[PDB]
Amino acid sequence: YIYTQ
Amino acid sequence: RCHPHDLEALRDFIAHLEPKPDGWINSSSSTDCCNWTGITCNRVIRLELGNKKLSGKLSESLGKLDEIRVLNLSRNFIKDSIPLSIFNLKNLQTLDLSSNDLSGGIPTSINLPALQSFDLSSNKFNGSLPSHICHNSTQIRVVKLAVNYFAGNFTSGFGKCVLLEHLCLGMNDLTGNIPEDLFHLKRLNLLGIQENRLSGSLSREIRNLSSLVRLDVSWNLFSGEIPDVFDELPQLKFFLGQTNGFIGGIPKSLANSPSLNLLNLRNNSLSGRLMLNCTAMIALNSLDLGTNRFNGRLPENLPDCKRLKNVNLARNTFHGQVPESFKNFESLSYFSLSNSSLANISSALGILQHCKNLTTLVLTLNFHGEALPDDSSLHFEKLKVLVVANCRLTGSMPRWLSSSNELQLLDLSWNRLTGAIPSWIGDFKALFYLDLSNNSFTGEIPKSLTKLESLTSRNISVNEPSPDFPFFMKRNESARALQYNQIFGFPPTIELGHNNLSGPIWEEFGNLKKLHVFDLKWNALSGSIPSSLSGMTSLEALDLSNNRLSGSIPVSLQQLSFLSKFSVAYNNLSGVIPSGGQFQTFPNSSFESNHLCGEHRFPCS
Amino acid sequence: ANLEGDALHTLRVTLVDPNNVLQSWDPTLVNPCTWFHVTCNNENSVIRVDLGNAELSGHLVPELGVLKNLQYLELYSNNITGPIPSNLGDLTNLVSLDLYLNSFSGPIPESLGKLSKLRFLRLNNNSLTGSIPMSLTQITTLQVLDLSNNRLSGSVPDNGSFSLFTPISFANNLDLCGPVTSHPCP
Ligand SMILES: *[C@@H]1O[C@H](CO)[C@@H](O[C@@H]2O[C@H](CO)[C@@H](O)[C@H](O)[C@H]2NC(C)=O)[C@H](O)[C@H]1NC(C)=O
Ligand SMILES: *[C@@H]1O[C@H](CO)[C@@H](O)[C@H](O)[C@H]1NC(C)=O
Ligand SMILES: *[C@@H]1O[C@H](CO)[C@@H](O)[C@H](O)[C@H]1NC(C)=O
Ligand SMILES: *[C@@H]1O[C@H](CO)[C@@H](O)[C@H](O)[C@H]1NC(C)=O
Ligand SMILES: *[C@@H]1O[C@H](CO)[C@@H](O)[C@H](O)[C@H]1NC(C)=O
Ligand SMILES: *[C@@H]1O[C@H](CO)[C@@H](O)[C@H](O)[C@H]1NC(C)=O
Ligand SMILES: *[C@@H]1O[C@H](CO)[C@@H](O)[C@H](O)[C@H]1NC(C)=O
Ligand SMILES: *[C@@H]1O[C@H](CO)[C@@H](O)[C@H](O)[C@H]1NC(C)=O
Ligand SMILES: *[C@@H]1O[C@H](CO)[C@@H](O)[C@H](O)[C@H]1NC(C)=O
Ligand SMILES: *[C@@H]1O[C@H](CO)[C@@H](O)[C@H](O)[C@H]1NC(C)=O
Repeated sequence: YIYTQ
Repeated sequence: RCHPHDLEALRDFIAHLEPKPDGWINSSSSTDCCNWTGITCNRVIRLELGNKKLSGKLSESLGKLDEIRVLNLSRNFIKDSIPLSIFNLKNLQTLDLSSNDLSGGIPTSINLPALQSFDLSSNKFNGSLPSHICHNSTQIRVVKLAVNYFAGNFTSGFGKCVLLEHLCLGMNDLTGNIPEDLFHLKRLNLLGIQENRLSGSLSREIRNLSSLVRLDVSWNLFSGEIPDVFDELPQLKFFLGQTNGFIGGIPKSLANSPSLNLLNLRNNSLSGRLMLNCTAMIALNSLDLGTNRFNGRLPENLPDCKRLKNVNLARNTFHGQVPESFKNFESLSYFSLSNSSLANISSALGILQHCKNLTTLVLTLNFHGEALPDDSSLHFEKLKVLVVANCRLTGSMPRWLSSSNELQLLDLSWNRLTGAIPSWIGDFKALFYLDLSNNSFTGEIPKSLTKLESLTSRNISVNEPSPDFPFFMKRNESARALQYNQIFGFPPTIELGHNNLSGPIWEEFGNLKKLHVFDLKWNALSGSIPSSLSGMTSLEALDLSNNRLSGSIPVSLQQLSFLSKFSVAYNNLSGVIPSGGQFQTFPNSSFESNHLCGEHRFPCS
Repeated sequence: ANLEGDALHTLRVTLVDPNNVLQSWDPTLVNPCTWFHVTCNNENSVIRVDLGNAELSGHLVPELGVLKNLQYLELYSNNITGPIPSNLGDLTNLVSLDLYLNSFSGPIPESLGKLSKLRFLRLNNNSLTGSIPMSLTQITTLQVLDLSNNRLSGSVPDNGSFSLFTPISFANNLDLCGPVTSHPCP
């Protein structure tokens, strides 16, 4: 899954 | 006809370098040096052969060009050392040897009185920093040592370059704190010291560098509070300090800087309430405070920052609902709030839709357990990138998304969505990355997927979005996360794995010439694997494992020469495992639990 | 894998890429793990380069030997020329070397006998000359071997793991000799 940080 | 002394120096110089340019083929038997590629006379005063695939070593005769003012040899393949005479040209004012494979170190004596620009970036230079170059080179405005192997202390010295404007020491191995003398540099407008191992507090004396426009301190080991010195930096436009151990809040003066365009303090230890005087910060367009311990509700006044275009607050410890005021975020283009304990996706979506410039939205790991809004009222006209993954969202494919015609990338994976994948999913002309994996979709796979314009014709053209934040991707919770800075960096992907789907794999999937990853594992698909899948020439990953498929593996799949990932394990297939081409590089696991016969692996009766 | 990323970027600059297969090979990244046609493992070390039938030309580079964990090298069906870099013999973890259907020249490096974990060596339809390295026999794990359609020469080994191979694998060479071949050895 793609995430952001 | 050039001077016989320069004519000779040029010949030794090129004798150690291949290939000769345009240009220099007749160098052995010509005196016409002034018209050879790169040379410029008035006596040779410039020598510029950047980006000419030059290979070999810097000749010692380079220091014999006494009238040279410019020496440019950037972007080539020059190994070994820099000859000592090059450090004594009395007229050399610009030296550019960046992007080669130069090694060794810099002499302790240098005498370049005319020098204005010194660039040794992107080489393998070793040892102590050429600080002493300021002794004889009093006119020096630019120092660039970035991307080398300089280790040891960030030593004193550069404070003697009274006129210095650009100082770049990035990506080396420097330790210690910023040396006190550096704060004398009244005219410094760039200071890059990022990607070292610098430590300690960041001194208040930075307020002395009153000419700074760009200050990059990122990726070091700094600590303590961000110094409250931003009223003394009226020209500052870019502060970058991500991946340090900074603490405390945003200082009032940073929070009030009218010049700042970009602020990036991501991956630090900042805390307390997050306040920014958006009335004062009239130039702010990019803000990245992700992975910090700021808390409270999301700030209500951010949309009062009328230029704020890039906002990243991911992985803080905010909570609650997207403030009602975000309706007026007129400038917002990229908005990422992954993993932030946000609530009410019905309200967040209903508000963010007002931001008419919104093109990328990342809400991963939020809204845990809620229901995706079905309301067809919602309109996101400019939406290009929508990642709302791992939220355990219930419901079905949101009909409203259908009118985001510019959609390029969609990730709704790791939710609890149901129903069928609607057919409009195939009408997105710019869609190239689709992940709906790990939900509970049912029914057939829609045939429109096979007709996805950006997957069939290799000439469909659209503008990629440019958020300042990067995107991360992990296949599974354990897997090392992958960084992607560019949206078009993502492989063209159709991911429908781990659902509850049935029907055939349409033959027409052979149309998708430029698909890279095709993942349908863990569904309930049936029928035969079409021979026409050989039509997907750009395939890198093809996982069909864990279905109900029957028949043989089409022997045409051998034509798939980029195919590195492949599984059809746990189906009902029978016949011979195809050999050679790409297939003998696939593990035993790729064919297990079938009625498949091999030759070296999986014998038969 | 910033060093491994560097080795592969030299290989891209030296290779000629009309179709832009290597277009995503971006060296400002801390590793080549998100580069198309390149597979990294659970520690972000490169294990596969899958560039077969990719309309590549140019020539290979010694740098390829930096990829300490490389297990599959698939560069078949291209127009790659020059010699086979003998660093390749350092790529000990290699299980597959597939450089068939190219125009490689010169000899088969003797350092290939150091590839102890190798199973597939397919170097056919190239322009190789010289003898067949008797190191090659030392490889216990060799299964598939295609040296045909070259310009090789000498007595072909039949000890060690070469006891398993037959005329199709050595066919069409300039002057090969032995039982496995059309001519007997002088
Ligand atoms: C955020 O900051 C942490 C802490 O500096 C980074 O973690 C370090 O990463 C380096 C190189 O990857 C390792 O050698 C260190 O051991 C890590 N330090 C610690 C204490 O874990 C991390 O990579 C940063 N993350 C991002 C995405 O910027
Ligand atoms: C040197 O030449 C390169 C490539 O031709 C160019 O991009 C660069 O600006 C030059 N360097 C300087 C310091 O002028
Ligand atoms: C400056 O020039 C002198 C000789 O003119 C040289 O000896 C000295 O080392 C130079 N300065 C530095 C610190 O390199
Ligand atoms: C915020 O900024 C405006 C304009 O600079 C100023 O007039 C106002 O009083 C400031 N408020 C605070 C609390 O910083
Ligand atoms: C999400 O944030 C939580 C809370 O700090 C943290 O444990 C987790 O590692 C984060 N995961 C991602 C993918 O950002
Ligand atoms: C979500 O937010 C809206 C508006 O703030 C509110 O009317 C609605 O009841 C909320 N839903 C829930 C269940 O909290
Ligand atoms: C699917 O998503 C859930 C979280 O919502 C996770 O626990 C589970 O491991 C995922 N399944 C797979 C196999 O990816
Ligand atoms: C598939 O869907 C059915 C109905 O929702 C469910 O009972 C089953 O557990 C799901 N299985 C898989 C393999 O995802
Ligand atoms: C794959 O199969 C062959 C023959 O059955 C065997 O020699 C080899 O060890 C197997 N690989 C694994 C992962 O055990
Ligand atoms: C390989 O080489 C031979 C002889 O030069 C040629 O006849 C044959 O067609 C080639 N095979 C392939 C697969 O191109």
